[PDB]
Amino acid sequence: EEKPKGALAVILVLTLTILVFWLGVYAVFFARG
Amino acid sequence: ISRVYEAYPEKKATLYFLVLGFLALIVGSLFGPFQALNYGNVDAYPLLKRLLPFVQSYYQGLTLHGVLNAIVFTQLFAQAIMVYLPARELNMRPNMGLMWLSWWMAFIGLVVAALPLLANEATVLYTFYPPLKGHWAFYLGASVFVLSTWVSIYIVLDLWRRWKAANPGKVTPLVTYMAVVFWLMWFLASLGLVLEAVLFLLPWSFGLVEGVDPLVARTLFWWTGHPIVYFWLLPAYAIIYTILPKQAGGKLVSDPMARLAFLLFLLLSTPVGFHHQFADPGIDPTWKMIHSVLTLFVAVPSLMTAFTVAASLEFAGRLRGGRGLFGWIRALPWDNPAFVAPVLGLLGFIPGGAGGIVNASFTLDYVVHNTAWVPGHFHLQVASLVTLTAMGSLYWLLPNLTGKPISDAQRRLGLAVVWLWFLGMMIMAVGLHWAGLLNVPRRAYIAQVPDAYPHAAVPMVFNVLAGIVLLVALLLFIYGLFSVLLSRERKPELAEAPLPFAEVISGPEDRRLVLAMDRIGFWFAVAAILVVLAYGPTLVQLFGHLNPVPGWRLW
Amino acid sequence: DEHKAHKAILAYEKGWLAFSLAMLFVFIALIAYTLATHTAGVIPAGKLERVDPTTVRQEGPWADPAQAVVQTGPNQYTVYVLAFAFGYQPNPIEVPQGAEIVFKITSPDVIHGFHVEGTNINVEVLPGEVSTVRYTFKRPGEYRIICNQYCGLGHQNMFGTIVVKE
Ligand code: HAS
Ligand code: HEM
Ligand code: CUA
Ligand SMILES: [Cu+2]
Ligand SMILES: [Xe]
Ligand SMILES: [Xe]
Ligand SMILES: [Xe]
Repeated sequence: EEKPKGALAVILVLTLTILVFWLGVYAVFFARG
Repeated sequence: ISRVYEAYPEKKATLYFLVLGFLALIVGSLFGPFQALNYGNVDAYPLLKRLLPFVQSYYQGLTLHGVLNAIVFTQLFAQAIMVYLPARELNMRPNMGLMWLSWWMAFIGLVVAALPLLANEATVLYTFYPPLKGHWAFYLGASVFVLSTWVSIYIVLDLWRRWKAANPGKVTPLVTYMAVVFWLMWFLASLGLVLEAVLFLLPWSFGLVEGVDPLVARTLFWWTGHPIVYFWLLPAYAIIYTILPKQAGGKLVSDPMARLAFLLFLLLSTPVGFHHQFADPGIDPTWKMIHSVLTLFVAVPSLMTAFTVAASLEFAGRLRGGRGLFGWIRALPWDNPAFVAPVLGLLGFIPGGAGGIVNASFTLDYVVHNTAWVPGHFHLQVASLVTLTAMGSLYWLLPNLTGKPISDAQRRLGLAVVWLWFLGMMIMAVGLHWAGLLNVPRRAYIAQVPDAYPHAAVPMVFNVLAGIVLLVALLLFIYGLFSVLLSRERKPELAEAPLPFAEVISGPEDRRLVLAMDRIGFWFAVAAILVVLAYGPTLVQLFGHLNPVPGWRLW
Repeated sequence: DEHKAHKAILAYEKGWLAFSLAMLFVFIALIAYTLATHTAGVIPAGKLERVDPTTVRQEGPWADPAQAVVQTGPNQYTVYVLAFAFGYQPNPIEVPQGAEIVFKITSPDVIHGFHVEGTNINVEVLPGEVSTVRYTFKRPGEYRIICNQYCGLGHQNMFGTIVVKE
């Protein structure tokens, strides 16, 4: 049919989770640096 | 007494792998809850010591948890799935002599190693890091157990070569392609552990030598030690790409995307191991950086996959009357556990991935290394996705193998088991990732020092809750698996049913792409040069300066 | 439909891919950054430094715990620590603030971990090898060292201490 809008939604959720986790821990690294 | 065993004797062989596999999962998993509580600051062990008088310490439990679940269950599942599936797809028979040789090797190898483990002679954990020296029969047992896969590699190479011969110039079928680069990847990978075992562990525990170099021991270990998690993952991926879209009422939306994913796993799976050794001395920081980058690359296959499966599930969902941006999620068959189990597992796989990508970033590792975070990371990965997929697959594979149908009572029991296992695993993950941010070390009997980590107050509540939820789940699962394996209900016709393989949307651009990827001989050579380029420089330098140390028993 | 869906998907797929690499390369950059800063100090010494684990505590830098600390620069202090079956030497390690402490750690028996709560000091300690890490404590005080690698039956109980004097 058209643009896989729900696939996008899934990979978007994934991308945000990757960022919250990564930046999140990148934060703590310096906080312990 | 089954003809179905006689044109498909490969069915029986496959059942025995699975049975042995799920038994290991049950025995292993019993220690699960006790360990979850341990991390909840509750000491359950005198209770378990009373049920199981043979259990001597927390650490023997953990060794049994690790080995039977992550080494035994997963390897037996792989062997069943990555031999049988490529067999049913080519509609050929696996060399049956060899197949049964690999089952016995695995069965004898397990039994040989089971003894010292059960007799508390090898409380070394599934990583078995020297100098901690385990009984010789553990090392030999595992050796043979792992060597069983070498027969499987062969069997499936054979099957592939024989299909090549009968179809000159045709593109390897998808599942087979997956299985083929699967077992080749595993072969390249397996050399590390095999070298450690043949060079150090076996002679050592036979006494032939007195010392082992810990740094090379674990450097070689993590050579195999990482690809082995992909050796766990890919059998689940094979199922998700080529059987789940059908169970979801849609199609795999891209053949060559699925090929590319598995190709990249052959390529980047092995030369990354230093990501397990970020905290090790004597390995150059450059080489670590290199490997940290190759590890982010190894993440790409799972990023690609994340889209492809989602597309197919949304495709499946729309076909099912998928409404708007989220309507297709509700449109799926949430009444079928064969579908529910893997999809849920894929959810848990999202936090799972971010944790791993964190872990892989060299310097960020030092935050979490060896803390309760890592157990957080991998229960979302192996004990969720892989396990749930496997459990779920009971709902279709088991009928196809045995001809026993599945009752509605059972199909509903499964949905309970699956949802609980998922919820239990989620709850724990938060407990362990949390606890891990608070410095709670992993591989520790922390209930035995109740006052050490008071700052993990609330995560400990979660870890406790998870232990209860997962114990229930486990009991219900044992119940339901045995109910299916203990009924005499046999329709031999559903046993002769085809596997619910899913069809694939093909495009024009496929051909040339797919063709290039079917160049298996070339890609394998590239795979191997990478390993030499990634490991070679370091391995030579460590081998130049061997410093063996005597063994120790401290349990 | 379906064949339409194939082009759309494969398009959006290349997009996602390119965006993902781009995002990985951003992480590659930021890690490269920490490698260049003061905080890259917790990264273990690259060099092989072999020692005998059966003589570490009869002869050498780790013999006498009263020789453990040794000022080696204008603001640099080498601390020779010994992680052994169920404890650390010296206990406590006593160090100054705002000095660059160079830890040189080893084991006479099995593998242990050296995890300095509150810090990025997280190194594995291997019998027959010296694990060398640098770190400048800024916050003063009572740091507790935790063994985070299974070492035996009393592992859960192998703690140590750092006393960074104000
Ligand atoms: C099979 C099981 C495992 C998988 C999979 C796995 C993935 C990764 N791991 Fe790992 N791991 C590390 C790095 C990674 C990286 C970069 C990945 C990547 O492959 C992960 C990529 C995954 C993703 C990028 C997620 C993709 C998400 C998908 C595909 C789902 C989408 C959902 C959908 C589509 C469903 C939507 C559904 C609807 C209904 C809408 C590192 C460091 O770099 C350590 C060392 C920690 C330390 O310090 O000791 C480590 C530690 C471990 C250990 C402990 C070993 C030990 O005891 O010492 C185990 C057992 C393990 C297993 C596994 N690990 N890992
Ligand atoms: C019954 C459900 C389960 C629960 C409640 C559970 C819980 C836990 C916990 C809390 C730990 C940390 C223990 C420690 O570090 O000392 C652990 C370790 C581990 N578990 Fe599980 N788990 C379960 C099932 C599984 C499954 C299905 C697998 C693999 C398929 C698995 C593989 C592992 C591995 C590899 C470790 C680490 C062992 C080690 O560090 O040597 N577990 N488990
Ligand atoms: Cu030393 Cu655990
Ligand atoms: Cu890994
Ligand atoms: Xe084993
Ligand atoms: Xe082994
Ligand atoms: Xe592993």
